[PDB]
Amino acid sequence: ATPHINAEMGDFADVVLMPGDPLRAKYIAETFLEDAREVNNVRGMLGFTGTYKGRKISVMGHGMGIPSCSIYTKELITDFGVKKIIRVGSCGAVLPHVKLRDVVIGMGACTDSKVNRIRFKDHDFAAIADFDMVRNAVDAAKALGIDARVGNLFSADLFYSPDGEMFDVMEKYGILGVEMEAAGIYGVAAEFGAKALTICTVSDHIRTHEQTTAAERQTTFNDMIKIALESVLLGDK
Amino acid sequence: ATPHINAEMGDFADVVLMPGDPLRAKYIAETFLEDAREVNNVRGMLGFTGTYKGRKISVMGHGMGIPSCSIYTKELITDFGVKKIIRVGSCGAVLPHVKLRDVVIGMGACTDSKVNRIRFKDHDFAAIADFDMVRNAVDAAKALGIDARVGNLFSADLFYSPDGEMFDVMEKYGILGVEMEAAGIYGVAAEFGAKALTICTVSDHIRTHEQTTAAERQTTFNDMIKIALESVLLGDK
Amino acid sequence: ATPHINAEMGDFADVVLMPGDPLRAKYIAETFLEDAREVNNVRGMLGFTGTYKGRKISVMGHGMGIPSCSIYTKELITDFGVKKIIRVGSCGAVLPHVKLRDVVIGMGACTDSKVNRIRFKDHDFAAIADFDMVRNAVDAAKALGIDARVGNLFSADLFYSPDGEMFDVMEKYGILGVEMEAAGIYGVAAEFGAKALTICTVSDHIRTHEQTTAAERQTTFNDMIKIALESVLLGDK
Amino acid sequence: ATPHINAEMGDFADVVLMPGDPLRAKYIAETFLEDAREVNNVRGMLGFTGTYKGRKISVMGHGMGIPSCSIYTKELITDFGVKKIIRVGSCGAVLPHVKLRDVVIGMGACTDSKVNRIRFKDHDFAAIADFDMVRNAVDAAKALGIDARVGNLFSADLFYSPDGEMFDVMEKYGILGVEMEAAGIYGVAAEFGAKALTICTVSDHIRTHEQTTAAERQTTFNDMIKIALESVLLGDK
Amino acid sequence: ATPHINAEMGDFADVVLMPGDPLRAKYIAETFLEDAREVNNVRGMLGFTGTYKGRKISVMGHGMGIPSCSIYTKELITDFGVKKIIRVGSCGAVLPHVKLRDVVIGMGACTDSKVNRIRFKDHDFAAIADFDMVRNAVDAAKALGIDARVGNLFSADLFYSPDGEMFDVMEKYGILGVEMEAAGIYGVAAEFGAKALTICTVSDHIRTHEQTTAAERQTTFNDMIKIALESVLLGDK
Amino acid sequence: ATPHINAEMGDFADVVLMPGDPLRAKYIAETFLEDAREVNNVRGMLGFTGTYKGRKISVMGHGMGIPSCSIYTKELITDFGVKKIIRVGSCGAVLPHVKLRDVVIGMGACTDSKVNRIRFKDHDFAAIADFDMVRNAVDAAKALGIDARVGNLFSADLFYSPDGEMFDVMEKYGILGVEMEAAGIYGVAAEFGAKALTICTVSDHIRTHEQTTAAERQTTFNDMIKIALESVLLGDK
Repeated sequence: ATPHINAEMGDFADVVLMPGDPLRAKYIAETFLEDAREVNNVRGMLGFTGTYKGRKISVMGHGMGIPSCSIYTKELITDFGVKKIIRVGSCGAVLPHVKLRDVVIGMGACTDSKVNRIRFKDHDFAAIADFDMVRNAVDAAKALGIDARVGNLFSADLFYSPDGEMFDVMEKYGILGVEMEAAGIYGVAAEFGAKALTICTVSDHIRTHEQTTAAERQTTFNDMIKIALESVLLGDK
Repeated sequence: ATPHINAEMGDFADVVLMPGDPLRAKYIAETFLEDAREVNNVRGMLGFTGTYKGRKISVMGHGMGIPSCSIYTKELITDFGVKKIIRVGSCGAVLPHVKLRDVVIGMGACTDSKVNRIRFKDHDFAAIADFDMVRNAVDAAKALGIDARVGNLFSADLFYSPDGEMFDVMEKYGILGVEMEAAGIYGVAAEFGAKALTICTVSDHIRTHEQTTAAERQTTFNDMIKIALESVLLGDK
Repeated sequence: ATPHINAEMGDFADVVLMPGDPLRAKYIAETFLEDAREVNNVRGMLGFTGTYKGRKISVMGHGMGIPSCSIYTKELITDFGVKKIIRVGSCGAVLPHVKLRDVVIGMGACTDSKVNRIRFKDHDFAAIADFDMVRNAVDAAKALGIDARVGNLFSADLFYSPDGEMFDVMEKYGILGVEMEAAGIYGVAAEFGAKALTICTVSDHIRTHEQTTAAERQTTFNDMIKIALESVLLGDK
Repeated sequence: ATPHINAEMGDFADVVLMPGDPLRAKYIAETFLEDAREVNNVRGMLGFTGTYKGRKISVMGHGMGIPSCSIYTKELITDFGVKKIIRVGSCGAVLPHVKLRDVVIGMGACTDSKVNRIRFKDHDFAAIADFDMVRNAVDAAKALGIDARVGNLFSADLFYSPDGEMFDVMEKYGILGVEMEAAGIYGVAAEFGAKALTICTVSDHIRTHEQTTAAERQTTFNDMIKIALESVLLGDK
Repeated sequence: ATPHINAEMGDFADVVLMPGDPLRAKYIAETFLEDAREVNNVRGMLGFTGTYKGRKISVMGHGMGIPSCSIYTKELITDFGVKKIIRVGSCGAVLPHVKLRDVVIGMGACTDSKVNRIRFKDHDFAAIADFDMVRNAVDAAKALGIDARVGNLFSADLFYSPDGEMFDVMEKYGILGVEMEAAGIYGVAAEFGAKALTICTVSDHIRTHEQTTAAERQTTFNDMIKIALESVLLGDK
Repeated sequence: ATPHINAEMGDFADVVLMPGDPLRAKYIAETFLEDAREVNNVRGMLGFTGTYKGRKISVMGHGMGIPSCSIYTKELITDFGVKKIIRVGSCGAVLPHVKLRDVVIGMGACTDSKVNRIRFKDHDFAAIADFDMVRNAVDAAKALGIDARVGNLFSADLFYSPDGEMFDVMEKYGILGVEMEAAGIYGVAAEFGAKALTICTVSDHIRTHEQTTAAERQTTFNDMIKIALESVLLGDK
């Protein structure tokens, strides 16, 4: 048991899906996992473990922002023997072509956070996902007939940024989705010799103001979940 | 209502106490507040509104990390018109003369975060609480006969920092407690013309490696909570 | 004796008022103190020691800029046993509500200097004043029936700044007054274990170009001196 | 003709392989291409255009360091209609497992340069490559019976770095190869809306001091070239 | 006039020698200048104007630190028509082969201040002096039988730096002397279109804490002054 | 020998002229040096050694950009014991009163590179040339009836910079010419205890938008070269 997780070695599978919203974890467990059981409730950060098509899988919320997900991802990796973290979160789009509910896969994640520079002697650490995991998710998407762009995400610390001119910079460099965790998790994985990946469903458009409801983000982003779950299986061959 | 808070204007009092742990908020509502109604539960971040000694106050979690509490505190202000925000959390101690269970008041807050440098053209912004609230707290604590050191906290991004040397740096410059939210909440209060205060309870000592027993653990938070509430009544007079 | 102060331990009281102008210090010694004697004249930085209402007290110029005042405060603290340092000077205003002639107490000091990032491993150090001293001054002014604002100041390295766009930032985050020492003194205070406080007099508005007349800056400068000395008395009791 | 390339639109294929050494571009052009004709000789930066199994392809040196390849890539992209750029250079290894002559594909590119922070308002831009291009190499390799790790590269501004300690940090975060261009080329790629990729052959080992000769780096890094030319074919289908 | 200099156009010559210590300016005026009249005494910053071998010349202290001397230099160029500024002070030594009493001329000036970064959009501004003035002082020293070292000075914001390792750095890259103003002054010169030079005399060795006896103090100080005044003469030709 | 230079100690003179263009090195050798022989050819970076008026002298390309020339100059020093290095290149003007075909000499070089911040614990290192070397050049120029400007250059990483307002900052702070190497070569000379100098001919005026026709563009390169060489002859004395 860790300072933030009240579970024991074995309570989690070697692969863990993580949305920022614990209630979405609860959802993924109830509708996509089999015989799922709650293995954590500390700080209301629900974590579940069940099976998907026979394979043992875990899904746990990681909270919002880099600092939050960094705490959970490390504890899992170092104290629960977790090898693969798959973040199934929500993001905002700045590109005109990116439509609502679109699924983006971030092989790389930019950030305005300072965590990685602290790790990397104030240099540019290119926070990237495990390649095999990216290809797994693209392959899984192809089989499910679900469109999915691969590229850069943006992991911001400020959901309410005082710098609106930054959104124009992101769009110019092709940032697919703006979130708050990707780069944080990728840095953690690199630091502790684990493997990670982020898959996001566009929940809101930054330019047009199109938005999904808080309830919709919680229980209606199915494409994201099954792409992720199916990619887990592909990565077992 | 926002994507992170499912409530409407009037649902929150003009003063909000915020732990990082939502379950702590729930505890407070039941223990200290009277006639509490749950005003939010999105993402499991429980928020309640009741009355303390006839005074309308709200308690609600803000999650772990600057990015996390920045969202909630910002929205509570702009979207729910909240005047004062009193964070009630736990902190680590680096100073030998800083004992366990001690109550620290952060008139200022240091941080390795980059959020304020973003706001402030990459200069040194002094994340500071509202003096009046600081004074309101000091006095309320004195009325309850509870020692309360006032000084600098440290809001870290990485609860698991790669830089062990930094704790020594913190101690050198007299940091009272180490946490993950203060510098951010204050940064938001500054940006949106609100008032914020952070009170903490030394839950563990980094040097001695002490930790809080569940019994004397929730007996101390009671004092911190009481101080936070009583301080409000003072600033009301 | 130090390379910058020709005096020996005992020559200075344990509290020292510091104006930027040595000539000002001479004025303070001769009109607010009794039996005041000169204790330093090196480089022209006049230092004096006398009594105020029976209380041993020193006053000495600290020169212009963070680098300057840092040299003096450091020496005062390590070589002359000083415990409290009260800087008193003028400042500019950017906030519309902050009026000329107003007295501002910097409980926190922002800055575009790099001295503290040098101290604090390139992270954010909230350069704060001693709480007790801040409160002492607040009460002292209240006695003399003078309203006083408590908040952030800005310590600028360049009196003639090329970055005019920076003042809008200062305003956006409630910087009460602009001067050139506060953050430097607080940083030194923290580094060597002493207590400091800066009280300023809004002598002009940086935008409206409005200034206070000669008779005015002198009148409220005297008020500032009375607040400074009276506050030292509260701290004693 | 551009300020660095004495050629006209059409002289370059829509895809260009680029080594740092022009002589290796000459080698490539002479041993892997048909009907290869020199299309650029300016500054001795040789460029060629021929065919590989029907596919029209050009090869050209980009020079050493980010600033150099930044020029050539930018010019080729914005004045010659190049869509894909495949760097095929050398690199040093910090990981014990990564041995001399190993082939590494850089899906990401770390850097200690400042060019990307300049592009990205001083934030962390994850300098990544085009996924399809990455997958094209990985798949081409498997069919050529050539092992190839996919991960991060490190684009250094100083081949002779005064901070040897940094190598340890690179190794900690799994940096596969150490070179001088990738992060830069990716920045040019993203900025001007083009697709790029870097493949390197470990020419020297940083810890064991194993190394290749100039002649070997110039004419014996073949796996690299084969994997590249094949990937281009894969991406056309 | 200005808030820092009580004078009008014509009071100062177009060339202004500047020590940091006002008393040193008073000494210079008395022992080197004919018919000297005090032109400024604000904040004790004694400034004088007289002649030297027929040449009209002013002398005036600049105070300690970049922020301080930045005010006086700025005002001298824009408000008093000054065209050349020669700072003459003392520096510490970090190189073993650099001796006490030795004269150092800074063609360049390093620093740990941010003033120049603020000016040059956070890039590296090479704080240099006027070549001719550098040459003048060199030639002037030759005619006086003094060998003068020409190179980089370092301008520290903290006379009492907590970064002891930085000296090893300065020594590594050939810093001749260590003072607190040169960089600042050159920046102003470049900002307001004037010419400036710093001449120092190694007063002590930062390594061994060896200080030049009070004897050769003014002995070499006089030398430094002769060199400067005579250089001005070489310039007029 | 080195991976970049196929030569042995003695092959190079103790002074090396360096153009960016290897084709220029070949040109210089063939037209100014006698008994010239090719000493390098790795990566096409041509190098030659011969005699100018009996004096043994080398010339060799250094490629484009700081990271490029940094490799060659360092190796010339440590591996081939080179005492002096004179970069000869072209530059763009931002100052109106600086005309085309002018000879500018950087006694200092600014830069938006991060190399020197790395070397210099993230502070400002004044990238300066060797004074006597600068003087030799100035004097040799006067002998050729050429007037030469001594001042700051700007070494840029991005020949195609995303920042247009930067040229106005260069003009505001007096930059004479804009090139891409000086600051780098000056950092290396500082690090390894050698002497360097950059002499530049204005080939482009960014303001008036003129360019050099081949007819003029070479007669100006001959003058710059004639200067550098004669400069060496003076350097010997």
